[PDB]
Amino acid sequence: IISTHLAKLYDNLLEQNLIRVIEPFSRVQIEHISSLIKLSKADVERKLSQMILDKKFHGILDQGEGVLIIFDEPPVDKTYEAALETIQNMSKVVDSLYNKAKKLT
Amino acid sequence: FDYKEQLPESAYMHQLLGLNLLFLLSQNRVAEFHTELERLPAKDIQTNVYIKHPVSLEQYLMEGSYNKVFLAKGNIPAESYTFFIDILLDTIRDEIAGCIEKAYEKILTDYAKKRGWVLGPNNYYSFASTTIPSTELAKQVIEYARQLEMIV
Amino acid sequence: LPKNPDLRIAQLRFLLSLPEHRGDAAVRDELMAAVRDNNMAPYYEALCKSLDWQIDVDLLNKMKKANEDELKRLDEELEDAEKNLGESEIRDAMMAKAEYLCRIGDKEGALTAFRKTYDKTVALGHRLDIVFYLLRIGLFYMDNDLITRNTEKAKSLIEEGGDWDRRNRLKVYQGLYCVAIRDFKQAAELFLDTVSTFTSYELMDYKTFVTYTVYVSMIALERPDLREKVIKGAEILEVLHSLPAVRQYLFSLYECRYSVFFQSLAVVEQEMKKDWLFAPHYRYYVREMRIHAYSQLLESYRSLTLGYMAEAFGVGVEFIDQELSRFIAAGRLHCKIDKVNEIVETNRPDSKNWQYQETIKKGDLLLNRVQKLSRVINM
Amino acid sequence: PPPAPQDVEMKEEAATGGGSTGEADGAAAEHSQRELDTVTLEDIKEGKEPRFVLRALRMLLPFLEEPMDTEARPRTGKAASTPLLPEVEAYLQLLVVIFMMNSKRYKEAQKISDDTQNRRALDLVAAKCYYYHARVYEFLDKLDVVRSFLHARLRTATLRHDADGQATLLNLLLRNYLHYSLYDQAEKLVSKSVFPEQANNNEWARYLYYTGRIKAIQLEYSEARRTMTNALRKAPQHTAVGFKQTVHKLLIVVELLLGEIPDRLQFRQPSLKRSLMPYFLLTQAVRTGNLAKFNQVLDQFGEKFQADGTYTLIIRLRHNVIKTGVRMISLSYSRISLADIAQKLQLDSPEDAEFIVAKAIRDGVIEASINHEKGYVQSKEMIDIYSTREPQLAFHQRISFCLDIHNMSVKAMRFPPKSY
Amino acid sequence: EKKQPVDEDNWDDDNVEDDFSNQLRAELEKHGYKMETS
Amino acid sequence: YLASLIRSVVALHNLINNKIANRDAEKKEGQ
Repeated sequence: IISTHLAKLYDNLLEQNLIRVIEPFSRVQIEHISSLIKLSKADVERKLSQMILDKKFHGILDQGEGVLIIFDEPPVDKTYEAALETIQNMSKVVDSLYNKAKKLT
Repeated sequence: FDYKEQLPESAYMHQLLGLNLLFLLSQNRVAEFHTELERLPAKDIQTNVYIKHPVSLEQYLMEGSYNKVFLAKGNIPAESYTFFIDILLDTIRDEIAGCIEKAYEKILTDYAKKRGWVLGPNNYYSFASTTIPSTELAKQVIEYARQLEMIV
Repeated sequence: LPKNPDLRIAQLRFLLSLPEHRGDAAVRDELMAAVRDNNMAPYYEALCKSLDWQIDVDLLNKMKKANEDELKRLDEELEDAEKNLGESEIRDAMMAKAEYLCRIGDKEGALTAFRKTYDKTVALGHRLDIVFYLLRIGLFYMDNDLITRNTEKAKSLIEEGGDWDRRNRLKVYQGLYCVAIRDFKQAAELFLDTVSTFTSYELMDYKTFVTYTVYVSMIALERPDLREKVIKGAEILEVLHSLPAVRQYLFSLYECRYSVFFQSLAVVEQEMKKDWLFAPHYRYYVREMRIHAYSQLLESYRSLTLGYMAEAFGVGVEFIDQELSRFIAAGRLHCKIDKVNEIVETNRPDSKNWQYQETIKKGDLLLNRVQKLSRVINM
Repeated sequence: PPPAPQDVEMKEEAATGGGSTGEADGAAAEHSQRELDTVTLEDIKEGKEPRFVLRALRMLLPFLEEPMDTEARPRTGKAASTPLLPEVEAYLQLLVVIFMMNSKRYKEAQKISDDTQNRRALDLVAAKCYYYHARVYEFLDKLDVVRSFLHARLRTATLRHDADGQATLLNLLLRNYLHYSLYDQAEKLVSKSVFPEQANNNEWARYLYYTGRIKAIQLEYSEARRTMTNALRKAPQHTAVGFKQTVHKLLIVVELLLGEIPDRLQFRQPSLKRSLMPYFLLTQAVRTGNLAKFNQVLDQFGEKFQADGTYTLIIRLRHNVIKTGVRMISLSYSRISLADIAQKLQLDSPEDAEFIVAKAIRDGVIEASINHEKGYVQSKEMIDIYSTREPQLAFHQRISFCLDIHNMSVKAMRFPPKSY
Repeated sequence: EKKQPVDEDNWDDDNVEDDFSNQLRAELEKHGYKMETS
Repeated sequence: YLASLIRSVVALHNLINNKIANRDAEKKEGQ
């Protein structure tokens, strides 16, 4: 569990890792701000795992980057509601098809 | 085309037919070229060497006839088409124009001099080769059409 | 419920095709089973298939007389139950005889032998048990029709009533069947009940079941649900503790150990081919996991040098190049390779604009449906 | 016992005819279609019928010409159009067909003199009598007398009412020669009409099939694919046994020629494999590019394609395979090494690969923009496809059409008859 | 239409098999051998 | 793009609704 704490400390340092990646647009694989190998298992290596899901919201480039992107327009309810409405409407259309087939024959 | 059940088959029929076929490719009526091909399914098959040369040429044309230009010529020097092959040969394809040469590739004089050079269009191949408001007018009409439907 | 058939025998029979050279390993136990439960038809089938056994069938025929004795006992007990005033005693006697037959062989045990018992069903639980017996025997011989019919019988009405253990057994049976088929989402979901699996006769033991559960989940399940279910499954954790290699394989992907992950993929592919009821799909499994690993690794990076992949994976570089090319061509991996520069990029997001793509996709189908309806109704 | 099935089945025809007559003066196209369907599925069901059709109202062969000779209009036309159904279904194939066509000619003479309730029932049953003409034809041989009469009747079709079966019959004449008659479709191009009513809805798909065929003959895949697919869309009926297998064969061979690689997971219908597996073999060979295997399968399955009127198409694809393969390579990468692609496609050498790429620049796979230098093959696909300006038209006009197709609405509110 | 003579367990998987039907010669294990040989 | 997306949605919905108010209700032969 101490190890988990150690990664937790790195997890706590993740905030400091947030510091390194909040002021600039990153673009520095030089981890001089912290104290770790420039390629310490893929740089800090937290960016990789962090980039998955619980992320700094960056893209990384593998040529030197870590550029934060900031997805400012994910929640556009247009798409979700339109898709759901189309699904239910096609269900209704199938129902009407059955009704018309039965009524005609 | 005439039924002509009595029509006695002659070796000329096959020879002459290929001449059209060879010419048809010459006049870049490729659609017509296949049209004739499908008219003689029993001829082409595997026999009828007379008409076998053009089809090989056509295949080479859809494939790289440019390299195979002289391969088919050497495949059979003559098939009673001594002149027939001549028209095709002198009608060298030049679709390769969509590329770069002339001190940019340098290979593919008289060709480099024809109509000044190559066939004439463009320039020296080494040196050869957004707006909403314009969209505004076109879109405006489209939008009204949708409204026009909602009239009645 | 009981070890009516021998899934071990079935596994040996299947595996006795390519590596049938080690007679000690498989043929000896098969003979033991043949001399056990009076399994006449199975060993006769195995005989006619490959081996003769010569003299070592007369003694089998001798126990056939023993089976005949049991068969004769049937008559006796039959009449004893038939003359007996009490009802359902004939039913129990003939059910026992049919059980002895089914261990003896498929056809005799199957069919009326059980169906007739299923005709007279005083007890709902008893007939549900007979249905389960039919399902098990059908699975042993890979009788898809029988499997479907038994499943329909169980889930249609036999399911009605309070029988929880029956529900668990039925869920496990459906899961195993779906595993035999190349559909994995259903199997992964159905193996949720890994907490309460008893020690079912069908499965060799708990370990094999958990191994199948982890395998199916690691394909069907998704990363969040992956960490939630398999990674935190207490009993799952104990089981994988029992089996080290599987544990390392599972954790390798989640913790992003890739070279060892590929070694695990190789060994598990070998085992997958070796086994029965799963082997026919090994190629699909391996290719799917390769696709998954590539997709996971590439997701983080918007750009990537193939040298990095080579380092992360095995040293070689041609393998990753050709595999990426193939999968890109197949339409997976949602990337775009490049040469000379030796870089790989990402592509459009699903929710960014592919929202519009999906909307148009669904709209096309809706439009076709409405058009056909209009044509039909418009006389 | 045999009479009872007949005694129950051959009497409802009288009720149907009574309804047809009653509505004749009402007028047609709203009741006729049901009677035509009943006629069809009676024909599939098919003695004493010639005697029972005796002059139903007053005020084999001798049975054929007895009624009108006896005490004697749309009903008369229908009776004259359905005395040949017995032999038709029985398909005696004897001269009795030569006894049947005169009834058709007499019916043709009868109907021509009529004229429009006739144009709404007799005109359409003219379609099935033409079907029988063609059947009676192919039984012996093709003939253009039907073609001449059809061409003459085109002008009448240009009158108040129009059926489109005539185009189908003209295509039948074309296909009779098949690969031999290619000027016929050249005519059909200009002679093409609208016939948008599509009232039959089966003639439309039928003609679309052969339109796709002729287009494919000239290798115009870009539109041949869509027309063939749309035709296949309009085929709700079973039409399985040897009916749609030809359409599928044509569509899949055309697609393979174009460059797309299909997979049997698409169709894999139970009643197709036995007849369509040769295409599976050839497509499997193509996807890889094993020329030796390709010629092996070709010479093994010499027939079928020869008998399916598609041998030439596969023979020409035998060299388009290279383009088919190169499509994928061009799609995958974004900056290709010419030598490497040459190795991948087992090409001769770098200049050959460069020439092949140039030949492939034409139209189709995303531009290559070969630089003729170290860049080799660029194949820089267009980017910015994000519902943004770059797909301004791309992701606007698509929706514009998808919504302008809402004319289904105006059709719907223009349909209600609301009788009385 | 008529007038036309001519004429998972086994489905939902043709694509997978055909895609690599040629391959599987290495079973990912000969692949491992070749890989380590590097 | 957003305006045209909602336009397509409303067009489809209007189509279905008007069809139902159509034949479903208009196709009453009533013997």
